[PDB]
Amino acid sequence: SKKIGIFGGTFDPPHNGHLLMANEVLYQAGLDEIWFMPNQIPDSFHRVEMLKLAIQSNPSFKLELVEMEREGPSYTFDTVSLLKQRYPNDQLFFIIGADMIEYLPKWYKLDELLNLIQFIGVKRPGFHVETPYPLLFADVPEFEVSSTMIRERFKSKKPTDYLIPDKVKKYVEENGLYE
Amino acid sequence: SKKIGIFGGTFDPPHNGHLLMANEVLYQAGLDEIWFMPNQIPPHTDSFHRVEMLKLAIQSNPSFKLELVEMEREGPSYTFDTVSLLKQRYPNDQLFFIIGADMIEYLPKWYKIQFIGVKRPGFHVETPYPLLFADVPEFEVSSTMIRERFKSKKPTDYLIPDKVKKYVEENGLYE
Amino acid sequence: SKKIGIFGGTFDPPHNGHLLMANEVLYQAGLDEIWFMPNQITDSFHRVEMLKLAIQSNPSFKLELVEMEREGPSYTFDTVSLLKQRYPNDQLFFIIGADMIEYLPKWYKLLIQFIGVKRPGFHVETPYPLLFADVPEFEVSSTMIRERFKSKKPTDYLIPDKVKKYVEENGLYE
Amino acid sequence: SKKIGIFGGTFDPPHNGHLLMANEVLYQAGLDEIWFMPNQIPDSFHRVEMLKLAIQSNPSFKLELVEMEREGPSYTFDTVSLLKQRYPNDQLFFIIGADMIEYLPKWYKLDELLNLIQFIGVKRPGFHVETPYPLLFADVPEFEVSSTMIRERFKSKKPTDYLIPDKVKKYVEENGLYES
Repeated sequence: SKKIGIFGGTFDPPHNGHLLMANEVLYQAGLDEIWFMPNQIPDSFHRVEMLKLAIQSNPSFKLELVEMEREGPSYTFDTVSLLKQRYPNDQLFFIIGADMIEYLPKWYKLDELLNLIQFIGVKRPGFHVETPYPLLFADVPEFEVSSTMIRERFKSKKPTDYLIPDKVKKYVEENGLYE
Repeated sequence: SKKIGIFGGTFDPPHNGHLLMANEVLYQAGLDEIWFMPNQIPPHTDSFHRVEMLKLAIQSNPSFKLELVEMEREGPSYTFDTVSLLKQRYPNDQLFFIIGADMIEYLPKWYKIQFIGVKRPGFHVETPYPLLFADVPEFEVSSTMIRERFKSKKPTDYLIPDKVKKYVEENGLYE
Repeated sequence: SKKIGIFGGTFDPPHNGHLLMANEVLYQAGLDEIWFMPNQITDSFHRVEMLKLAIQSNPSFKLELVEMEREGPSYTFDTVSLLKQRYPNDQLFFIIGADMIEYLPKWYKLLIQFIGVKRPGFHVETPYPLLFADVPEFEVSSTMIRERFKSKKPTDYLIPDKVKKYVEENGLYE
Repeated sequence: SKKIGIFGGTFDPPHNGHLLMANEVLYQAGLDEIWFMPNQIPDSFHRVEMLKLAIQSNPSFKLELVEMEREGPSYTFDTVSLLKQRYPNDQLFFIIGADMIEYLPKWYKLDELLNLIQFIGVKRPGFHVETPYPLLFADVPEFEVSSTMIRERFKSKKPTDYLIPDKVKKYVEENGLYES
């Protein structure tokens, strides 16, 4: 019924590069929704709140907090397996860099995962990801912004305009984050 | 016990981007050798050809080696994947597999033997894995791009080793 | 005397790449204002309206139509000359791209100064004692955006929503 | 009679990125030769010897030392004017980054330089260049290598394999260069 694009990350904090990549994959892979799935380290409520603010304006974007759950999964196989059990009627896709598995030799563990859920490999306009694997590709325009660059900019008091949503910036300032 | 970097790929043909990445991983990760491992499709460029071009591409580098374990996974009743057969043959060595991290900012914990990520210098990557990276200078060259060049008669200089180009020519490969 | 960054362009349409580059030059080179200067040769009117919308939210950005007033019917000034003519005491900084090649030639015999823009980490050598602004890469252009509008592809996160809104209701870009 | 591509740089030292770019332009702009023109110091002996070594393998690559001459030109207009005078029957082209002039407003001093000689703008595959100016364009695969990175690698004792020609590395190490 629904084509869901699983989009993982730290989103510490979420930024324009995240929104851009998600929208491009959404359109290019003909998906219905993109689920922003924040990972967890064994703070979080701040990441959850900045994410909600970042995605608000895009009806096609959702927040998936399965990894935040008590005794929740963290390994992709487990996380994807649970989501498949919760949404058996939907078609799930997993987003990765198109080059993540380019240099790997034949590996059953990888194949098991690739057969569990349809992988979408993100790459820059043009460019070829050789190595044969079941993969849907999505060309996304390069936008060199990262959560780490953003954090240091806040710390060093450098501008963040056009790199992060205004609402995210406002939330960061009000909560004394990345000081 | 040696530190070995495993480099999978089709290598049709092998190019300077392959050589560069392998060498950077080799020194930045403090490894002893890099093993180039040509893959093969189930009959669905010929392998002996890709293997020959590889030998030529890595000749000049002593730390580079050709390994054909993916070409010998088939047993009379059981078939190993490349990773398991390698561990079988070299149980005492430290095998490092290479993971790309040049397109996305985050790397998922998709795997439950070590890994080395390769990204462009300056490119920030976050991941739950305590992973060591190798900052490889960007080199927008691929086998696909190279094949198109041979076919369309465009230059290949500085993109592929001269000996590999010579092989392609002496064997009429790539239209 | 202000420190003014001159930002030439076709801006049809203006996009987030333009705003980001301007903001970075503005701050990194410690300037007071950045002047977006549409070249003349989409009709000027629309490009001018889209530009106002694009820069509105940023106080340090200004629209300057001097390149559109270079004709005084007997003599035509080039933009640089009319600017010095109008603001002789201000410090005018022109922006030079240096993100494709390693070297920047001494092509100009140099009130007028230059600022180079390149990706962070990209090393540039030049005989010029030039200040560079490290602008994060953003692979977006006007041409690319026009094509997306024409083929009904997304433009979200690439251009300001107000610019997109203006394009749609004015039936611009087919 | 000859279509020449003027390729300026510090070439301190020359590396594979230079050779690649030059070959691509040559082919893409249908040129006959590419002239590597070392810029005047705002020593040179070593840069010149490495350049000779770097281009030896390509018959289409030539060395142009006009900026090295006593009382020689250093500004593009001056340099090009002298070269056009020395080679009146050939068609010269000047190589620059395609974005060099992308952000400049109408300027006659630039127009004058562009009419003096045909400019070629190098850029990455795809990605457009707005630029209300002549310019012939040449798409060149991105090869993230520069003379700065190389020098730092020699200093830090990092590998330079596949980044610079063997003969160049040989020259650097024989003359103990860049280990500052």
